[PDB]
Amino acid sequence: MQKLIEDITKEQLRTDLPAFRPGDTLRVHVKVVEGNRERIQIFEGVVIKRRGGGISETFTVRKISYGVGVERTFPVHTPKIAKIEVVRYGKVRRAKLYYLRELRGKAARIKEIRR
Amino acid sequence: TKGILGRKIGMTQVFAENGDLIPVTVIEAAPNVVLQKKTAENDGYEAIQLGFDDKREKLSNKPEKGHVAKAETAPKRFVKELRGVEMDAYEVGQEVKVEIFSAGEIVDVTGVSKGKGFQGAIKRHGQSRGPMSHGSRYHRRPGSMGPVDPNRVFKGKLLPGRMGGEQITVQNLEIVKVDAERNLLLIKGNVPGAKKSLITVKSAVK
Amino acid sequence: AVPFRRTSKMKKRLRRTHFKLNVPGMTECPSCGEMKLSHRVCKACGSYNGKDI
Amino acid sequence: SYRKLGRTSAQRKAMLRDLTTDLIINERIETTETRAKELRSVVEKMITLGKRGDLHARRQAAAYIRNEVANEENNQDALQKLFSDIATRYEERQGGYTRIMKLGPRRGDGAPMAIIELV
Amino acid sequence: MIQQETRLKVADNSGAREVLTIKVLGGSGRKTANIGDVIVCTVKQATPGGVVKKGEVVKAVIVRTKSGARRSDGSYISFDENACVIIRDDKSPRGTRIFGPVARELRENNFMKIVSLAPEVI
RNA sequence: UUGGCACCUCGAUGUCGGCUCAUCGCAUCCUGGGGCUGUAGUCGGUCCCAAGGGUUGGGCUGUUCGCCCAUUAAAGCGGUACGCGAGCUGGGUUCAGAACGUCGUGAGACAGUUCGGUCCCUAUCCGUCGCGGGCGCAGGAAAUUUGAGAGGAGCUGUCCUUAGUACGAGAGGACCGGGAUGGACGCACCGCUGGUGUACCAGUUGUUCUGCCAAGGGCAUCGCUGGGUAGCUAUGUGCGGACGGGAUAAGUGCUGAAAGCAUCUAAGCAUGAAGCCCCCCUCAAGAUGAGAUUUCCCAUUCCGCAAGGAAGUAAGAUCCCUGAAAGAUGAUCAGGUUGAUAGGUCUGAGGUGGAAGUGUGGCGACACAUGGAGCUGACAGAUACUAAUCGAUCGAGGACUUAACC
Repeated sequence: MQKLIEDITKEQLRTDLPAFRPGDTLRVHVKVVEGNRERIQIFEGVVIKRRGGGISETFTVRKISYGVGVERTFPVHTPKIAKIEVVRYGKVRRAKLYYLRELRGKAARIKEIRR
Repeated sequence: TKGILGRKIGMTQVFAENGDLIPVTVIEAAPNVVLQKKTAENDGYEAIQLGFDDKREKLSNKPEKGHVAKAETAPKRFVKELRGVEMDAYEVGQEVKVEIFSAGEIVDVTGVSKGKGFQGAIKRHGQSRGPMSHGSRYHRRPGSMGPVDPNRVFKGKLLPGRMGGEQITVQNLEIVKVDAERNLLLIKGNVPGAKKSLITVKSAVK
Repeated sequence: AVPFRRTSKMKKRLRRTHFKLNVPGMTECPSCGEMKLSHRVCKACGSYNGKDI
Repeated sequence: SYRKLGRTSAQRKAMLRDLTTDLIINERIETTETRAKELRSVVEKMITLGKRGDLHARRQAAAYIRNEVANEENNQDALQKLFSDIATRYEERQGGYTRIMKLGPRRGDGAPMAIIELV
Repeated sequence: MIQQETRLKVADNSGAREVLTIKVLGGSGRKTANIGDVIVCTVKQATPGGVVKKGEVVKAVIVRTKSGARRSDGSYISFDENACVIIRDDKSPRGTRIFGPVARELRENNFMKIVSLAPEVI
């Protein structure tokens, strides 16, 4: 039956996307609406987490802004995201980087891999 | 008034001309068929039956076979009965499908809740527990049974028992999508019951 | 937490109605004849489903 | 789901492990039926590993099974027996490497015993 | 999912640094108030004697949590702390600046003043 | 309530407060509907009808009560052995110790104080909540159903508009009617968020074992740590309490006499509430008043004068077996060889995170490639490989009278 689910959700799935990994720095040009004036906003951070199947796939990006740690979770296949773009991959040994929640100050740094 | 009945499959997410998610429930309603068309002259009320299956003959029985053989169809497993609808519209042997509905009609849906088993007062009736410390030997228990004067226990005092398996309705849901080629409904939200289970859908009783 | 009264013979028996044993689900041993449990092995024939162990 | 068998995780693992070894050796054993039901899966699983015959599978199956003899006069152990003999037996079969014939109950337990075989 | 006896930190140049919660100004018994919500509070740690002071009762607005917020698109947002901002008997602040980022749910509620004061809104 | 009397109880009726559990009254705290007003409006006072629902969290005190802080639409008064200790606690009162003040010659004593001080019981009956079996319901069966009747639910704010209108000198600031969004409560569900997840994955310490290296196993709270599928879950998601009808309460009245007038009343007419009956949801034919509809089976054999009995069966169901969406057990449901019920196998999903071995670089720890690898419990799709074998049991023959068709 999950076959059936995939059959009916393949339309809302996307193909514009790169492959990204938990642990890699990444910008996203998400869309926003204020006064009927649509705009974009660039959320640039590191991927803590990616999970889910097909349309329910979800991923979390973490950042620091004005000394404050921020996390922002998105479902993958939104139309609301105009685009995503990697800036650097990362040599990481895990899938879910919940220790970076705690850490910062040049210990929360990811060794680039140049994939 | 309208109505249909099919089988639940599962849940997922769907967008709506936006980034706006929708938690969706998925139902397959292979084309249901009329079986009998009741009347106030003989049956005391106007109503119809609907069958939803295609059983094996090794599973069905003779009386079922006759009762359906009034129509030109096969024995059915999930047969139920709709009430208070237009009668002249329908006939016997008449199939009904999902293209009845559309992508914005509201609905009352009905099913059979999951079986949770012999559970206690808290999980069954939402009671509060006692403290887990400060010397208490009391928790997870239902409470007092009542006062002393009547020498008895009133009815309706709530207690453990087989939680689940109840016929439940959910009102004012909203249809999201239809796939008549796959005989599928996609409904905003969640319904009672487990997967593979019967679900009777109805035009909402506003 | 104790019996306020002694239980009478009648109610004792009425309780012990259902306290009883059903017979087994029994079948013959088609090999050497005698009886047997369904879906289980004939201890004396040492046979099952037309096959000896 | 899966059964517990009135034991903890560790000691049920040990039970099943010993029983797998015993069955590989003897090719037939009498136990309770439920224990057999729970064997059936893992036993056919180790047989898949034998059918693979890879070293990775050898090391997996070694991690599971116990270090016992399966045939004297050969210095053979259960693991070698498994791979060689049983994979050579069941090159061609796809699952269903077992039979579970129910026996009647036991005198002390009233426990429904049953034998289990490699077919 | 803050509640009473939560200790938060302030995000303005008012003179208060740490604060404690007494109540959510919702209904009869409201247990929690995630973001864009209002609370009654006391100061526990403050600066030297600026505007707001130790042991002073106020009411304040929440601007961020780590019990993050949800959005209709499924885009959720959580931060690494739980912070607030103080107001003046109205939806307007009193501190003249803001320290830290803020969410977009403060336009649903009409705290557009605070939104303008902010450096960033997310 | 303080009390008075001593009627049951001293062959034991456990006593304050608190927790859980609620329930009833209404002399109503809020919400609803009205009269009067020293009611301009907004807010109010008082009185009347209304008990459907709701009626906060903290500090101090053992406390009840009470004061205080901050909220709320409101923070109601009481009864139920000052409800509820075979349901909990046991802080206080109210045993034995010790101490202060005071009294007493003294032993000791104090509704004076202080510190500390064992709360037993496998539920027989009724009762309550759930679950099965038996029989009945003038033949035997499978399904769908009616609805007497029962239970549930039943709360409320804020904002916008009307309209800064009406009112007001101004400050200020509406009724009604529309619309949106919330709180608490409840139902369901896991697609999201998160949790758990002890036969999933990885890392890692000590020791020991597989002859040694490598690779692995055992024990150490699952050894610890980081994640985590299914399922179960809330804090998460969805949804609801809406539209409305009928008859009424207080109230308002119309017409109208008795009583040439007046009069809501006697005749006769109509309005009028969160309330009553319905509408909404659930259970429901043991509703012994046992219902209705559709479909299946046939009216066999032996005795027995008949009455009636047994003894093989039909339709059909079960024993037994595989199992779970179900489940304490029974039960329910899906299946039982012309079949995918479960396991296994193969594909996958998802989870973990880049296996072992080999090679290269490095003195080495180790890193890189082989290679999104390897592994994977329950998840879904196929697959007749294994096990659901062969059997056996039960199960109808359909009373009489009357009326109508015949």
